[PDB]
Amino acid sequence: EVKLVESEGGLVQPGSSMKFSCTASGFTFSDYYMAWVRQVPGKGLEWVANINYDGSTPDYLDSLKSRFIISRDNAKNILYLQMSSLKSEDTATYYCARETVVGSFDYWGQGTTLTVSSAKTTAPSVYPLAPVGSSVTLGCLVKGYFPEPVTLTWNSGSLSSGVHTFPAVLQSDLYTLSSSVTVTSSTWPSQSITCNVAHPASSTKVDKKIEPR
Amino acid sequence: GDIVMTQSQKFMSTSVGDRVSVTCKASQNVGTNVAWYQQKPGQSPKALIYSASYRYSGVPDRFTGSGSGTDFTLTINNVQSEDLAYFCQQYNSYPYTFGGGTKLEIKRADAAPTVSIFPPSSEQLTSGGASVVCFLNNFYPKDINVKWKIDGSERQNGVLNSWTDQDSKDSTYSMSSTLTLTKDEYERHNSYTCEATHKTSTSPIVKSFNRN
Amino acid sequence: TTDNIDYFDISDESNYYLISQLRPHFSNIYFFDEFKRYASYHTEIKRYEDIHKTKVNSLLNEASRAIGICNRAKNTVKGLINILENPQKFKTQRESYDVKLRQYEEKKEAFRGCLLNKNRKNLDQIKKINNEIRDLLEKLKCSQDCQTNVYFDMIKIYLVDFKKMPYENYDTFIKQYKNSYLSGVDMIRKIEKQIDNPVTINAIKFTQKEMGYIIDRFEYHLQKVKHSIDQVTALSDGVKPKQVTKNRLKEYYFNIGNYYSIFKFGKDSLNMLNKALIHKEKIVHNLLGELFGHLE
Repeated sequence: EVKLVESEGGLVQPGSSMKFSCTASGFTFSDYYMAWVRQVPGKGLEWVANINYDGSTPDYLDSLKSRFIISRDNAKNILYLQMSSLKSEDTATYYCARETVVGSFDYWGQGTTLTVSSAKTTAPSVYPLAPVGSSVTLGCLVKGYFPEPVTLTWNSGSLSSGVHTFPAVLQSDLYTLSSSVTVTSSTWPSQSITCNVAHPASSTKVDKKIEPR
Repeated sequence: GDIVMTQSQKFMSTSVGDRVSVTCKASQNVGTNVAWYQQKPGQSPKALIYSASYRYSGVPDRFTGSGSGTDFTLTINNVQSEDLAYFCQQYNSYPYTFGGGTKLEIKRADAAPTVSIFPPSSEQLTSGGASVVCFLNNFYPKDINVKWKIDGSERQNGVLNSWTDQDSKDSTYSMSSTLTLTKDEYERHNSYTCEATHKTSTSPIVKSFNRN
Repeated sequence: TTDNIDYFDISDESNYYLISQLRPHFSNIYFFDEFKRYASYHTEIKRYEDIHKTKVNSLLNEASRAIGICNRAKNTVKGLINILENPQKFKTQRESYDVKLRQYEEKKEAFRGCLLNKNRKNLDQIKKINNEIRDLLEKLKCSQDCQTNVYFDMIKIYLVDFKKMPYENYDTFIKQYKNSYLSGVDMIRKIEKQIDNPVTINAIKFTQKEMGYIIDRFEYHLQKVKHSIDQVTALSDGVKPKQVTKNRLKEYYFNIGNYYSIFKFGKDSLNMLNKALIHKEKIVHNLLGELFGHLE
């Protein structure tokens, strides 16, 4: 019904800059305050800034009034958040949110990850996990990527139920993750099962299929 | 500059049939200017209630809001496995501020883990690169111990583990344990063993692999 | 020759609202101006400044522009009025006066329909802002200890503003206008005995029938202007609680804002209808002087 879609996120070195955008559809953009909210993964929410109807008066969190600029384009229905002189503390997932007359957030985008780091973007290595009962368990090991996150999917969403995707563990500036899937022994390997991984930071996608060993 | 919303309880124990109240404390009087959000695993937050009490359209009536002044409460009737986190927000004055969030910790019958061990891939061996993965899946209660054995001898060196949050469907827990070696190091041993110890059994669940 | 036909109004299908050709076309816009003054005394609803600067004016421009869309429809009716009111220019084409009358009401109701329909989304915005206003009043921290100083303060200002407009002059004028107008209606009916030819008396009866529409328009606004005066004074002479509930203070602000906005609206229309009734009185009498010359 109401859609807030934020631009692609990215990884940035301290001191550099990144501008996010957010395209709005399904409502009159010019009828609402719009805002940005950021959340460090696994942590609470933090309001960053907001903008009024015509964009005449933006307001910010005091700590960020210096480095953060919020802007709107009512003709194109897009909200912008320009950041400068970024630091590691600024690493978060940033949400595009439509603000209520009172100060509520009625609708949220899906968020866009910004990672601030001196570390280098590394594509993940995807290895299959196959064994040597009625149900069978297969796995994927996504190893050696940076930054986070990676999207992991089995058979393009066909396999939704038996999935477990464990949180990544960081060692030496690279992440390692693991995904489980439990499927009926009748279906595997009679029917193939492939493991879809996506690392938006490097714009790479991997689809390794698990074949019996 | 500052208004603080406090959700003193980070985790709250409950059961599926239950009805539970989650509290949020405001540092000053904010009148009714409080809103409540949910955040399920891997999701953007979604609004539920504004004006401490008013439910957005399409929000289930098993969510109720109360409170005025400084003590606000969200009530979640008929708890579900899918439920997790809840954030309060004040919009009385700038800057807007959220509570720390509260997650529901559901209680269920104890479940025994399913243990599966996987040898290193041939792709990783070429890297290389040797990682053995053990999956301890869908167990309850939460805590579990995994023990790695190479050729019958215990090995604590070089093991990284990962735990899932509470599953939104069966309310169980899962855990991944990865044993990483150099390819040469890996190929001087024949048997690699994973051992799960859980309150559900006196004897450990043992899964083994032999390079044949 | 009628040169301006700004006395045509249209009501919605359920009759809650009233569209007018003159700015701001809705009394709802004057309520939004009043509420601007109320927000001044409440810091927690300070965002109404941006609501009023941006959304209310953008509604006013869209109101004026959606009114301008009916411009071609307006002069189409205006072209028919001048044919029917002037016997000499009715003679410049032969169509049955009855047929030309049917065309007039077609084009009229078509024109009035244009006013309503091209303003469907503007009434939607009046409704949105109204709901937007009440949600903002929720941010007042009082719950049952809401102060009525603003409420009774603004009432005092209104009562002074209601003194400025001459109600009695407007009222005295329409009583004489209607009383004489009906006398001309009875006279024409009684006197068509001696008139052999009807086209100039048909022009008289047309102007008199349009004189009836504007009279009723005048009485409607006069009746609603008096209603506003009487009921705000009724609030100023009644019990004056100093504290009240948050929801009843919303009603309070909406009440006086409504009464004052309607008053401002009636003031805008009565001045125009007053002109329109005088102007039609010159056209009628010219045709009466025309009629009597032909009596010989």
